[PDB]
Amino acid sequence: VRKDPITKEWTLEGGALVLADKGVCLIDEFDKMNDQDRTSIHEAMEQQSISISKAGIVTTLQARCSIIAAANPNGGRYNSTLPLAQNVSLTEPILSR
Amino acid sequence: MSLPAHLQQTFSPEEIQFIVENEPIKIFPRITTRQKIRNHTRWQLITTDDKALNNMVAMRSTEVVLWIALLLKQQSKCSIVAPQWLTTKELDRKIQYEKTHPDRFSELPWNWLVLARILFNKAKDDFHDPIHELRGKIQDLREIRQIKVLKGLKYLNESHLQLDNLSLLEINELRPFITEIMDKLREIHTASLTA
Amino acid sequence: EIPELVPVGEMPRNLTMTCDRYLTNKVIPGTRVTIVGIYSIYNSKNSGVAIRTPYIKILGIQSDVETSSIWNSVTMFTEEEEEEFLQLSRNPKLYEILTNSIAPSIFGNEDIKKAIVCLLMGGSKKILPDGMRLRGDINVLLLGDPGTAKSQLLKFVEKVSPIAVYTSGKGSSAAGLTASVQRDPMTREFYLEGGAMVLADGGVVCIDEFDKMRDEDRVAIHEAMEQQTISIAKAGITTVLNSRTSVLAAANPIYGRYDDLKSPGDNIDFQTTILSRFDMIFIVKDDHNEERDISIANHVINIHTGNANAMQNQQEENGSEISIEKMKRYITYCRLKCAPRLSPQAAEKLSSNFVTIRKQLLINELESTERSSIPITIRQLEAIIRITESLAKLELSPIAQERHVDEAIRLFQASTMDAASQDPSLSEIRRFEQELKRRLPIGWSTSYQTLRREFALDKALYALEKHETIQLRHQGQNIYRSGV
Amino acid sequence: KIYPKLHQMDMDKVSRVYADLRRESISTGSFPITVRHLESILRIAESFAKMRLSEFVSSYDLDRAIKVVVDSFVDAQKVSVRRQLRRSFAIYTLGH
Amino acid sequence: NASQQQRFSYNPHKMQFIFVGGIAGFLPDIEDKVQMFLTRYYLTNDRVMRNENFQNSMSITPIKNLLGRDAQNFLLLGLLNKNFKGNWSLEDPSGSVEIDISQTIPTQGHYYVPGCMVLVEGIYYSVGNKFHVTSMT
Amino acid sequence: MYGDLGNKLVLEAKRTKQLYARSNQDVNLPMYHEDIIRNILKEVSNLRKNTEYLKEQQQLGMLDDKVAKCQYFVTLLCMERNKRCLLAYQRLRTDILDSMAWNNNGLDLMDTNNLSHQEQEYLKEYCDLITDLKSGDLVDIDLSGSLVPPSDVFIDVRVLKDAGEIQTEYGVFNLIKDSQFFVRQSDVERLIQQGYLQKI
Amino acid sequence: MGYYDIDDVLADGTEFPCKFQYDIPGLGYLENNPGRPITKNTKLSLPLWLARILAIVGVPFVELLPPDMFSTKVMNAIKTDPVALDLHSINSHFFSLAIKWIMLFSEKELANVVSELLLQRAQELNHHASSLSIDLNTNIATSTFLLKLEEMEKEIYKKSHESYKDTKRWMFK
Amino acid sequence: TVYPLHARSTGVAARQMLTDFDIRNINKLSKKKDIFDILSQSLAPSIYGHDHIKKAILLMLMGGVEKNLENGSHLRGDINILMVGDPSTAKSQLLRFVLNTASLAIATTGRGSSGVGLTAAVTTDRETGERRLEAGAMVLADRGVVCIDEFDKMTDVDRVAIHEVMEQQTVTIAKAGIHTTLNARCSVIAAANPVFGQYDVNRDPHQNIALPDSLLSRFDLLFVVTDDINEIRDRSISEHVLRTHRYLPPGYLEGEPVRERLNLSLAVGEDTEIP
Ligand SMILES: Nc1ncnc2c1ncn2[C@@H]1O[C@H](COP(=O)(O)OP(=O)(O)OP(O)(O)=S)[C@@H](O)[C@H]1O
Ligand SMILES: Nc1ncnc2c1ncn2[C@@H]1O[C@H](COP(=O)(O)OP(=O)(O)O)[C@@H](O)[C@H]1O
Ligand SMILES: [Mg+2]
Ligand SMILES: [Mg+2]
Repeated sequence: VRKDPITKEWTLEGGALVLADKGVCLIDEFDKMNDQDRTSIHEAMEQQSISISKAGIVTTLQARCSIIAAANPNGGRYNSTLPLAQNVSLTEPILSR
Repeated sequence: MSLPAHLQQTFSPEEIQFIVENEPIKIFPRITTRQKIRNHTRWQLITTDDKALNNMVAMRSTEVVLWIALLLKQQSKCSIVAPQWLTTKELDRKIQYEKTHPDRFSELPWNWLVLARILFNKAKDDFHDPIHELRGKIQDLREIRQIKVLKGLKYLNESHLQLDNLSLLEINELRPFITEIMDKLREIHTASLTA
Repeated sequence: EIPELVPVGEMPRNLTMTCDRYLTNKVIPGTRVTIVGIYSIYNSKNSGVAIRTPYIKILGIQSDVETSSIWNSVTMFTEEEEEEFLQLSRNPKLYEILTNSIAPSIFGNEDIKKAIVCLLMGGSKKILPDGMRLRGDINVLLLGDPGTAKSQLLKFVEKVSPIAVYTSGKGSSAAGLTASVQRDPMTREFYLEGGAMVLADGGVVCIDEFDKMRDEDRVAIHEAMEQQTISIAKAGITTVLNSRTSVLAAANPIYGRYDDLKSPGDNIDFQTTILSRFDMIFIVKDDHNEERDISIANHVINIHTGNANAMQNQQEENGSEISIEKMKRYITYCRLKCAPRLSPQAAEKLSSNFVTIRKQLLINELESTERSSIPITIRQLEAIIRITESLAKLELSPIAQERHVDEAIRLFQASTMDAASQDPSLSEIRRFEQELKRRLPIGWSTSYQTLRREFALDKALYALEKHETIQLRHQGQNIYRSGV
Repeated sequence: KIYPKLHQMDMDKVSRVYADLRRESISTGSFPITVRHLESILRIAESFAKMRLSEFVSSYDLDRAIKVVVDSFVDAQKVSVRRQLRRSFAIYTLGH
Repeated sequence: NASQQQRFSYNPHKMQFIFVGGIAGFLPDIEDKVQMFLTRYYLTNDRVMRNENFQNSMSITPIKNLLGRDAQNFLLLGLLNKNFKGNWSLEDPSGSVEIDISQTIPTQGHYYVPGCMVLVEGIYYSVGNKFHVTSMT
Repeated sequence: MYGDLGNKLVLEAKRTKQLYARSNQDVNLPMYHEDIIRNILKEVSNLRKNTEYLKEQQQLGMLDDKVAKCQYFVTLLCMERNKRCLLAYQRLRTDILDSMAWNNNGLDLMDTNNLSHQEQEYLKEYCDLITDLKSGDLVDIDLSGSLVPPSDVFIDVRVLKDAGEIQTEYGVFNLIKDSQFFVRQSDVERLIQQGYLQKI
Repeated sequence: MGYYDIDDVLADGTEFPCKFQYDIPGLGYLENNPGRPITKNTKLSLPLWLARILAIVGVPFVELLPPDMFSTKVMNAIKTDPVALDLHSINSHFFSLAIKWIMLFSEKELANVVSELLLQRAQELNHHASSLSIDLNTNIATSTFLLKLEEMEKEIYKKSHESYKDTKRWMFK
Repeated sequence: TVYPLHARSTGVAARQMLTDFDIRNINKLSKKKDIFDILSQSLAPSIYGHDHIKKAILLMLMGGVEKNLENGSHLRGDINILMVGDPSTAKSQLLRFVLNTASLAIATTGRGSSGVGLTAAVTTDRETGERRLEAGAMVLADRGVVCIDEFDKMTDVDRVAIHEVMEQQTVTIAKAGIHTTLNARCSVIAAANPVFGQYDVNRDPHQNIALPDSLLSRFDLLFVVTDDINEIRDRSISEHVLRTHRYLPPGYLEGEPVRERLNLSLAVGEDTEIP
């Protein structure tokens, strides 16, 4: 949401998952995003709808995206002797999507 | 108890229709029960006169009780003659009377609403006037008479009231309100006059 | 415009509209309406050439949630549908009908559906003579492993409830949840704009992804959940708004899965203060049971292969389910008609059960030597009271008998006591296991009084029962070595 | 312009595959197998049916989706248990 | 015969209801085992509510009501039994409580055995959650 | 005071009143409020014992006319008020029972556990009294018949519940389920009231 | 004023402000002191079925004070806008109690006000009872006025509305 | 006409008129040996326990005498109470009661209040068209009380203002070319939570409270409430709460929702003993 510089009221503008609605969203270096930035795609990747309730703007956008993300194992090399959960920093709620 | 709550001190509209159906009406028979000079079972009823029924001659107007006229009109064996007050000219005259005298009701028969409903439902093809106009004038009379009633229910004292020329169905529907508001305004008065 | 009708990658579009005379004060923000109007044109002087601002002049509004207030703060229910509701309330299986019709596509989760029914009906509000008021709304928290259909339940509750707001924990700020002070572009004067907890007033707000909220945003719900008022002192404004909303929040324990190896307090990052507001705190788990997995798979496949559109319709027409448009009306009618109050026999049961619950929590805390993450407080006694009153309310019973108390106690034991009962000295346990393994033979049994003489809480016997090496059979009076 | 339907299918095979996936996930595994991974099989089968522009998901388009899902699950396991898991799941990918 | 009588289950508030299919049609259900002792307790409780109060007028407090009370006197109607821990107790539909049978004066004109429903009287103690019975009959 | 239990009793009686009014669900009288009846009856016994205690204490003791008259008078008034509340509750229940008996003498003879023993005996004898009335002199007319006027002689009906075959006065009716008749309204009134035929 | 009339029974059981006149001994069973008597010149709230009798038998034992529901404030409210008065909150049985008060005290001025109030409110409740909803395929004013009727007017309205509904149902069948 | 109904009683002024009978009754009750206990226990009858907190609240309602000494010295006569304790110990219900009872009380919350909103906001007048000060939530409560719920949640930038007010009882404004000194002679009662979820008796009462000692020093009484799990006390509290929840208003039937109309405006304008 942003304060419109001309009309001076809060307005809602979409991001990557809205510009890619009914398309594909490509997230290179998935494991290097901040956790509090990576958790923001949990709803739009399963429910396929972005819910915003900021600055008095209560609305639920629609984002029918299809995330394709490229990750990188811990340490730079995939250790085949360890399970998957021990090779990545991602958790179950984001790995299950 | 024996008598249900909604039948305590009033008549259900079905009972009003029952009362109205006992009034004589004039019909044109489509059969002929008049025995010739040259068997057959006679009516011999106990709550009315069977004389006009054993002497029916086709297309010769007689008068029979309304609940029998309807019974014959269930088949094609009679033709109910609409009363003279149920014509467009007379309904217009009554409407003009109502619009001219805003203090008193017109002299319509006590069963005008019930009779109009019954004849419109069961004898819809026996009117010399278009029924779509008779309905529109019956409704107009009902509306004017409802306006006059609501402006007289503004005179609900505790002594009495004169609802002259009011019909039977209108009185029946106004009974539980008038007769229960006047009772309270009488109880208040008698409580005050306890000296 | 409807969120399901916006084109691809487009923001929803607004449209100025004008009511007049008897079509005014007919709708409230957030309600979905169908309008019959004249798409007209007016040239507001507020940036092209010969442009004209469009608007619709309303000639008829057909909401589906009643007028201002609920049914205009009274009952606008046609006589035939009121009689239908009365006939419905006398159904001996009304509780099962309501439970079976809450998200019919979600297999299992019977207890959560029952708690959702109680949340939708809500308790009975009280206003004491001395001034303080007691809230009558139920807050439910749904913790558990991912993939357990918590968000689907929240989305369904957002539909069935007459007034509901669906928000996600991530994309939601404190000033956007309760009330936002905004500056009028024309008059330069500050004013409030209601948030999610004001739009959902008189209904339920579903906060999905609860644990993702910023720590300074989740605090703003503390007053609006218990006191049910929003206090604002900003920019020269000083008001105490009203938010009589039930909060149905779905969260996620840290590490995604519950990870019962870790302590129960480690999985839940919510403070005790926030956890105390919630009346029922469900912790669901993935059982990984083959017989249940087959049932879930066969149900989901039937959902996908068009079989739902036939089976659900057949069940609804059979009378074992209620359509959304009918349950919504019934919920509104029950909330505006009945506010049950406890009978003295019910109150005695509630008190004697609260004492038991607190004693159990005390002994668990003493054994673990650490405060329980899930708290049991007087607010939970009021939670059981509200659940009892909602159970009575759905039957339109003016007084809550002991049946409702028994069911409310069962619901609380199935949700909050279950959440609080999760468990991860050791030398004593090892000594006990070794001595009973060597002394008690593999195929025989010994009575428990004898083991007590040998000696505590003796959780070692329960642990061994988990390992299937012993087995308590004769009503707990006989400990039998099962064969391990 | 294509929306394949899952009318003709053997739901028993998909249910058995899902049950086996969960059983091997809980024991000797770490990849989370929820109901989302059951719906993933159906979604991948529908995508495969879209590739042939078909309006109905065939048995081949379902067996291929099952193979894709079980392969992605197996290849993410530790090398110690991968052979056993592949042997256990071989009975569902019969034909390829 | 025992297999041809009328099923009479007592509705707990006030009612004595009547209840009245194959090879294994005689097999009882689990709820029958659950309610086997509950029905017996309800019958005994009705008998007490008809006789004792009209003859002797202390009330019968359900065992669940003894928790917060510290030293008050109560009259309990419960099923005497032995706990799994090996100490005597009374079982009630509302709960159970251990009883200190020492220093008890029983009515000598009765047989007291585990499983028989008794009318104990004593002072509850919350220090160890025990009911110090004084006279049981 | 002393009528609070009676006040609650008559409040519940009002609820039963409007309750049964509600159109015609022919609702069953809410189970007798035995518990409230017992308390107020016990409340009456305490008041009567207080009068007995005061009267004997007045005789042996030196009590002036003032208190001896006034305490007795107030206790008598409280007892009268409790009697009135009990009487109003019982009379409403009796009126509803009479309505049910009159309407269901042609419908059914029925949960009966909602009635006390006295009320059950009252209803059981009242049915016999009604049958005595329907047989003494007014036997020609069906005194238990419908009170709606007989508008139309011939009606058409649809069979709701299958009843095999039922003999009428002259012929016979084959009550096949979901089969429509066209018969005189006279000979099917009892079946329509009972709940086997539906239309009009 | 029937004996078995539940409306009258409930109307009787309403507390009324009344001061005492005698230092009466031994009373007050449930008046905050069972054994301890009631002092003279004590103001107490008593049910009408008790205060009515105690204010006539004897100087009478109990003197009845003007209740708030008939105070000059309520009288002015009645005389100002009879239709828009929330008489259900003032007293759910206002009219029965007013009739009883007039009967007790022969108040020729309270009666002259309550009768006009009843007439003016009867006009409006007839207007609301005779207006029947018609489906093209309840009004806000009707539902917001029906909340301001005592238990007496709520019965007159029910009876008249049922009569109008029956007449409409019969005519248009 | 302007008729100042106030005190949340919906029809009477904040300065309630005192009849001679009322003053006589007040003087009669002032002679009781335990008038303090009666008045304190009568404050919030629905809140079981917390007798000492009720006594402190009553003492705060009639604050001490204020000394306007010479040489500019000013000894405040208002009592400030801070309540920090475990969740659900009626910390906020007591604040709500003080709101509903005190003649002039202003409700405030930690999250929903900024320093500008607590002291003064420089807005612009619309009738005249000029800069003006608007009294904040804690200047409006001058000679009253301020009920700051969730005290510890206040941001540090928004906490310096209340520190200044409790220090010298006047706010100062130095923005938009305005140099005034508004008077805020209010007595603050605040409810706070421990740093962790619940109070920890194993730590000193400094790391349990998330407020600076320079701010806790301005509170006359710092009451620490603990939700200790007992058995007798739990039974007493449960019985009391269940008695409270069974309360039925006079003019209402059982199982009937408590609708509110507040149309008590039948008229506009003025129209020994041991209990
Ligand atoms: N018991 C069930 N019955 C039917 N569908 C189910 C069931 N459990 C899971 N699902 C499906 O599995 C998916 C679960 O996704 P969501 O419920 O939106 O996410 P979630 O369950 O809330 O888990 P989170 O939000 O990541 S912690 C949906 O497609 C559900 O339809
Ligand atoms: N001592 C008490 N007596 C009665 N009720 C209490 C008591 N303590 C807490 N409660 C109940 O707890 C509920 C919530 O209390 P609350 O004001 O939220 O405390 P806090 O703000 O400290 O969480 C209230 O409805 C109140 O009835
Ligand atoms: Mg989710
Ligand atoms: Mg608080």
